[PDB]
Amino acid sequence: ATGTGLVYVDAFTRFHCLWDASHPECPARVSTVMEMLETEGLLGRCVQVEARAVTEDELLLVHTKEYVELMKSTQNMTEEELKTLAEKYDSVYLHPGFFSSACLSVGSVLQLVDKVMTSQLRNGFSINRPPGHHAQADKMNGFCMFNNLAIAARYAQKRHRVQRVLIVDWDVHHGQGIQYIFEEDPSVLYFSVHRYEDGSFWPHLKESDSSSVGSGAGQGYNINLPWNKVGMESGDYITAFQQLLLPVAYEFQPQLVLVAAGFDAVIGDPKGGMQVSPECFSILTHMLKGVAQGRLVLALEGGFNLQSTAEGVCASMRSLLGDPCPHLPSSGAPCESALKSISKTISDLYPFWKSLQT
Ligand SMILES: CC(C)[C@H](C(=O)Nc1ccc(C(=O)NO)cc1)c1ccccc1
Ligand SMILES: [K+]
Ligand SMILES: [K+]
Ligand SMILES: [Zn+2]
Repeated sequence: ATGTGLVYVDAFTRFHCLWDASHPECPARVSTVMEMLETEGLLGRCVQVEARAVTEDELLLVHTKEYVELMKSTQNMTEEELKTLAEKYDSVYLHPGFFSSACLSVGSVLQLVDKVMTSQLRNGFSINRPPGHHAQADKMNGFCMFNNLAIAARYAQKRHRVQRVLIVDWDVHHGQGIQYIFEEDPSVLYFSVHRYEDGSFWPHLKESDSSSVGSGAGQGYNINLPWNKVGMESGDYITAFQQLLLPVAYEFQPQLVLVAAGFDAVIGDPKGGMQVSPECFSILTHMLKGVAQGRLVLALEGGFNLQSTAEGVCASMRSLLGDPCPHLPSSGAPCESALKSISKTISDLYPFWKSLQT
């Protein structure tokens, strides 16, 4: 009942980019994570949880029938057909095994949701690829086919009858797919901190700015924290969690926390441009264990430096397992640019959250 679940299957390595041997979204991402968890002795301290394939009905909580059908058909396509389809999307490749792996990727999160919601485990982490947070109702995007966490959130609500789910997205990119899916939904609060640079950084969306707060019944339930300078450090992230995310999370009172656990903000990532120490993720994970009775499930999103991502996963896992948090060399003092972004997000969200008022 107190344990930490871990899901990993070899199927997560069984797809890769057929037309770019240097593609950064590659099978080594997950095998290096598993190898470091093993050598650090963390893997043996976790409860191994089996994966499962998502069902059509589960996919349809988020995705359209037509899109599911098209994705299913990719398993029978030629390489030329896969490339022609992949090129209709932004930042996507395809592979004959992609669909099968994507179904296990979603299902791995659902397995952990089952165990955590029924108190069989305290928390858990799926070491999954493909990632999910960019995937949309009817299209692939950003190396994602299905939106793992969006499905998991609606599954927790439908199956386990959870009323409120908090999704925390600390990947360096905006999870616009999650934002879109829950745009009008007050039962799922989406928080994303991401590099933005006034739209210069991918995916270059105006909707990634803090003015996008959700709409209709969902007004106030979408919170974007855009960084407009590179080089953010641990103290910038800790400060954002302390000033903005935690006060709102406690007011929202979620019954489950899902984390889009990308590690492309870690020092050394080839694209993220940030300078967050892997150890920072021990602290960020610890800061999220205080809501939802500690019912916390992390799922791997991005992170392209094999060592940096593995270290970030290990740091998060140490906190899931209850190990005392490391001391951070860096002082938790944020930079001026981070404070500017945090204050602006608070300004945009204050009408909706009593915890964000004076
Ligand atoms: C051209 C560049 C802007 C583009 C890109 O970087 N996309 C991108 C999308 C999602 C993630 C992610 O999942 N991060 O966690 C990471 C990167 C790209 C496209 C094709 C091959 C390489 C790179
Ligand atoms: K993010
Ligand atoms: K929402
Ligand atoms: Zn990313």
